[PDB]
Amino acid sequence: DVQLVESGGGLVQPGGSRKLSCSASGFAFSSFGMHWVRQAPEKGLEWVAYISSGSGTIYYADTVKGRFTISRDDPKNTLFLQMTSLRSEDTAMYYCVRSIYYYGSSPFDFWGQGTTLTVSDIVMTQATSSVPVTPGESVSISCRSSKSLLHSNGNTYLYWFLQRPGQSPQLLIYRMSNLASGVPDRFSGSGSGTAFTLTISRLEAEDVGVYYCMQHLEYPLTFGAGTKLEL
Amino acid sequence: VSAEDKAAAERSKMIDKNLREDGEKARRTLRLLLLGADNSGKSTIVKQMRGIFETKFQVDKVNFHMFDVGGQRDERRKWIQCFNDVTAIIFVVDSSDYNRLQEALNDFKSIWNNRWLRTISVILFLNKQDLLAEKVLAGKSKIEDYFPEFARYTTPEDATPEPGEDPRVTRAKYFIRKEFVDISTASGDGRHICYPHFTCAVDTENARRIFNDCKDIILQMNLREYNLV
Amino acid sequence: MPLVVVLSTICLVTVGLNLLVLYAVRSERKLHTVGNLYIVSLSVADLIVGAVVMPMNILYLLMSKWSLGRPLCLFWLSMDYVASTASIFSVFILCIDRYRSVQQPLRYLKYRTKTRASATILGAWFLSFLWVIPILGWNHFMVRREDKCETDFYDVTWFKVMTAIINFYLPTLLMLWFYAKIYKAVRQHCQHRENRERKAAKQLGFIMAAFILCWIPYFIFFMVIAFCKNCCNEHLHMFTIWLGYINSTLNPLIYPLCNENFKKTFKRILHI
Amino acid sequence: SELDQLRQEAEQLKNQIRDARKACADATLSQITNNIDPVGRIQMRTRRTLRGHLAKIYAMHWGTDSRLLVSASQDGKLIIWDSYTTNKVHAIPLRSSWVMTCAYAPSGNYVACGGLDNICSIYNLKTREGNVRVSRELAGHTGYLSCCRFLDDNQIVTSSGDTTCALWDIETGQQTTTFTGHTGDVMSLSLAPDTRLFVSGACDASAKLWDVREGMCRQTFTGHESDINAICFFPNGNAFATGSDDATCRLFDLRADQELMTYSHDNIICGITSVSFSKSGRLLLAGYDDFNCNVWDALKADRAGVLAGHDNRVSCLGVTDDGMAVATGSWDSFLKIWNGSS
Amino acid sequence: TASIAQARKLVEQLKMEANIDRIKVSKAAADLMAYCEAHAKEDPLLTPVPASENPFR
Ligand SMILES: CC(C)CCC[C@@H](C)[C@H]1CC[C@H]2[C@@H]3CC=C4C[C@@H](O)CC[C@]4(C)[C@H]3CC[C@]12C
Ligand SMILES: CC(C)CCC[C@@H](C)[C@H]1CC[C@H]2[C@@H]3CC=C4C[C@@H](O)CC[C@]4(C)[C@H]3CC[C@]12C
Ligand SMILES: CC(C)CCC[C@@H](C)[C@H]1CC[C@H]2[C@@H]3CC=C4C[C@@H](O)CC[C@]4(C)[C@H]3CC[C@]12C
Ligand SMILES: CC(C)CCC[C@@H](C)[C@H]1CC[C@H]2[C@@H]3CC=C4C[C@@H](O)CC[C@]4(C)[C@H]3CC[C@]12C
Ligand SMILES: CC(C)CCC[C@@H](C)[C@H]1CC[C@H]2[C@@H]3CC=C4C[C@@H](O)CC[C@]4(C)[C@H]3CC[C@]12C
Ligand SMILES: NCCc1c[nH]cn1
Repeated sequence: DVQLVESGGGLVQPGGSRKLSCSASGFAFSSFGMHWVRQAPEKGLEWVAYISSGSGTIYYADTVKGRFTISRDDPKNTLFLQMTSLRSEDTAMYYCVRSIYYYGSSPFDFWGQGTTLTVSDIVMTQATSSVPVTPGESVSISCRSSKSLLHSNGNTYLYWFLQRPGQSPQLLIYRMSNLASGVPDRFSGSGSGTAFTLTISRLEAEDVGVYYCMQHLEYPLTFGAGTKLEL
Repeated sequence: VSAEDKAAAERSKMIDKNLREDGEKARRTLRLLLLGADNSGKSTIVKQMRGIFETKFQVDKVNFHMFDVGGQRDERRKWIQCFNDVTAIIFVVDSSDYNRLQEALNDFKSIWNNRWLRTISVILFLNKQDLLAEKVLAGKSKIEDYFPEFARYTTPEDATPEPGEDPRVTRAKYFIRKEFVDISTASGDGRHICYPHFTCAVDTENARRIFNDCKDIILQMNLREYNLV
Repeated sequence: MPLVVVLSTICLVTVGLNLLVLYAVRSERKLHTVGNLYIVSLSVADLIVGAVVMPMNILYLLMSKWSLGRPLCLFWLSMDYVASTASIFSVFILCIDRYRSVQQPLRYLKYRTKTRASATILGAWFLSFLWVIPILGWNHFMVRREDKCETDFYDVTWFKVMTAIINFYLPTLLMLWFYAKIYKAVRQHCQHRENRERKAAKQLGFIMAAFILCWIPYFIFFMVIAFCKNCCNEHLHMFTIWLGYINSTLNPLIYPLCNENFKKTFKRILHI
Repeated sequence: SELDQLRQEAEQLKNQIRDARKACADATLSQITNNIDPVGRIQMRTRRTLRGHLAKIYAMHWGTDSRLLVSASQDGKLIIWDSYTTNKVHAIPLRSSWVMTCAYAPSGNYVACGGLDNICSIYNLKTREGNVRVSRELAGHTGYLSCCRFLDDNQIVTSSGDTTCALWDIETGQQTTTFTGHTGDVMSLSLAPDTRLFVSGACDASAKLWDVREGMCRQTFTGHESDINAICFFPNGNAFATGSDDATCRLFDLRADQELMTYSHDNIICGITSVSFSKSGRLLLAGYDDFNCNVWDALKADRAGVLAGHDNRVSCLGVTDDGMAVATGSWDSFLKIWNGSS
Repeated sequence: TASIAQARKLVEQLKMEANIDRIKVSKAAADLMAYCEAHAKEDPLLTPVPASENPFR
């Protein structure tokens, strides 16, 4: 089965260095681009870095550019993140995310379990922080963007993720309308221009969690604040 | 182009890089088409040198890939288009069987005059010469019964028979060879050549004979593009 | 004045022929063979001669004094020496490729990869660019007038003899020996199948006589000028270098034009 | 005695069918469509050139989204192209390089191919591992695989050089139905739009209409003088066109059970490799050995235009489901996308 | 007895093909002409679309 295991996290001193590893099994690692995404405690998701398949293209977030180095070892199927000059702002859970890019592909489909590190631009808005819900009732979640996510090629590069309590994020909707593999049909993504809606018909107990909307129109990839569902 | 399109275009260029590497390996390998009848014994030559039966034998660090399209029937006018760019065709006949020689001559004529094989040289093998020598030595059956022109055929002075070979064996052996070569010289205009050989079921020099013949085919290809021929 | 008209046509023909050869390879996919990479490299060097070296040399004849200034005189010498040397080495590497593909046709197939051919082309041009160092750094390492644009090391005897052997004499001897071996195989190849050898003798003669006759007077004069230091004449010196420039014009008419695929490609594009 | 009597009865039945077809041949399609105006001159430009195949292209098939296509070449490579951007989506290395056909599943999740290896290989395009893998190898044909077409994700029809066509259950790997009756190598097949019937053309110069569910030959169409290489259903499913080595294309009608129109020219003396219809069926596009693709007026048998963009044989062609473009594959190792402009 | 067995099958097949209902060629020709006429406007190859609507600009 597809697996992504992160290691190397732990408590480090300010100004120190730490090396994070992501071992991949069960899929063609060299065929997938890889992202590092971190999540500060009691905060939303934040994209860190990206390395493409074949190591030809590398992107970093501005808050980490110059201090973090991302690399991969295709024969060993290992993804690395070398961090230097670590600050208290870097305390987060770091997730290893695979993403393959071709016509009709589903990027960000699999996330790792994550490793915890503790140190001693299009704006995506999710104004509704929490939503009280009841099972079997339809729920809608709204996301907004400062720029239009509709590209001239017809794609609207908006993604929806669900992070159940204690679990890694899972892809629900990719490019604002398509349903990710293994996701029940009750989830539906609707949007236009800068306004997007995630509709959850016949809500169940498993659907309870935090929902994030991410834009993939351009780098840096930015996440919404997140909308929490509670019973 | 969007961020995902640039990623998609990068994936495409990595595909092109692997396609170029595969095309470089195909240039180093020489492809051969092994044709012959059931009685030809073409399965013996490949085994000693070692749907579609594919064989890879290496001579002097040169890789040869030989193909045998087994099965089906004499209606091969369709799949013969696939082998439009093979380096050579290895056609194997049985010289001992005088009865089916005319079928082999008719079969060879179709291959030589095929629309899709106008530039492919033929490495002709006349297999089972040891059996033919015994058949001629016994004298029970005469070639002249099947081919009337054999009675008026005389061995050319340019012939160089091997030592220890009966003159009657040489006269019959060179008559069968001339029948195939007469077909080759009828047309072609020098685009393709025939390389007749005499082999036996226990011959261990078959791999080098193809190697020396394929060298002449490649050399002629290089000389034409240099305008030296 | 009438001489400039004749020389201007030669410059235009050189640029036109070499541009036509370069674009024909790009358009046609049947011309993407490994052996045509060397022909592309040969036409590039001749294009630089026609585009840069020839027009400056023509102006040098119109006005005897070098009117383009000191910094531009050194640039012209660098372009003249690098492009001409690259053209000579492009012919040499092309002769090696044809030699190895004839002596060992099956064995050389593995080593004919475009990757190795491109390294050979880069190696030939890398040595060609080494002419820039003596042209510019002669004063730093080791009779000059502003009117002329002669090289600083023109009077040196030992250096010119050493460079002439490497630039022309050594490659020419190997090319004579390589094409002699090729003619041995071509004659043997034709005799094995069946005076048809006149096809190779005519082609090998045209390839070698044009290369030698267009360059032998210059490299003979290359070392004679240093021997006596006064035997040289400017009128004769300009005659020798123009013969070297003619070889650049003749290269498209020898290697690409004699090829069948190039000839078919040339006829298609010209007739549109 | 009995054998001689039976073969005489076959001749009587053949005359009965020939008389029956002649009885209903009251008019000609040429006479019916004489009044309608011609399509004019059809001018198509090469919008895209797909490069990357390093050998002869033998087959191509559009996906149902009118954007993705799969092509097969005898460099042992199956390539899936994004025709809008010319991006390569996949490159599938084939175990046997002697491929003759390729098919794109209507769902888009699978592609199929096969050739002289007598095997139809099914490739899964949507795997959790991120790579294309072989999901099934359909063995059972005793000749080369000449054509294959998906009915759905679980069923595929293959035509072979062993004179038979087969319907396969992909999940079990067994051929549920075998279609016999051709006396020569079956070179092509076309599926009806409802996938209840399919026509096949063989080297006996005859085209047979087969019922998929029932599994027998319903009708036999003759009239060609040489091997049939290509066949294509009319968009409404009531007719089909064939292409043969005799430099002719013929339009046969299923319900009239006879030929309706012949598409040939005196200049054309080369064989035909591929045939297809435009979305409305008004245009019949045919690929030829003379390096060209001729666009015919299906109703009036007029050569509407020429696609001249290849330096070798046009081996295959196909028109998108939305009718927007036509792709041509060729022995020169290139694919080209054509459409007109206002 | 291989030929006699094959003869029975070929004769039996010709009986099925000879018992089908055939419409007139004029009726079949009209249906083909009608289908082409009805779908003529939605055929991009027959009537090229404006460049704005052409995915292959
Ligand atoms: C104008 C002159 C003086 C400057 C030199 C021009 C050079 C840099 C340009 C002009 C023509 C160009 C060549 C045109 C054709 C080819 C063949 C192709 O397969 C590789 C690139 C290559 C080899 C190009 C390399 C760069 C090139 C040689
Ligand atoms: C600068 C001077 C001193 C050295 C010049 C280097 C020349 C003479 C040497 C270096 C590389 C050598 C070539 C290397 C490989 C081959 C292939 C072989 O099958 C024939 C000889 C041949 C073609 C050599 C010819 C001579 C050669 C070109
Ligand atoms: C004075 C300047 C303009 C001269 C430029 C010379 C160099 C840079 C040019 C001229 C000829 C060119 C070569 C021509 C052919 C090939 C083969 C191709 O498959 C790789 C690139 C390569 C190897 C080119 C590399 C660059 C090249 C060597
Ligand atoms: C005549 C003398 C002075 C100059 C000759 C230049 C040519 C023939 C010589 C000089 C540099 C040599 C090259 C040096 C490096 C390489 C890379 C290697 O992987 C293959 C051999 C190859 C490609 C050599 C081929 C021959 C070469 C290009
Ligand atoms: C294509 C044909 C015309 C080529 C003919 C080549 C010869 C005849 C032409 C071409 C270049 C010409 C030379 C160009 C430059 C000079 C230097 C000048 O101070 C004396 C005349 C002289 C020496 C010319 C003599 C004739 C010449 C060598
Ligand atoms: N005009 C030729 C200059 C040169 C090149 N190489 C040596 N000298």
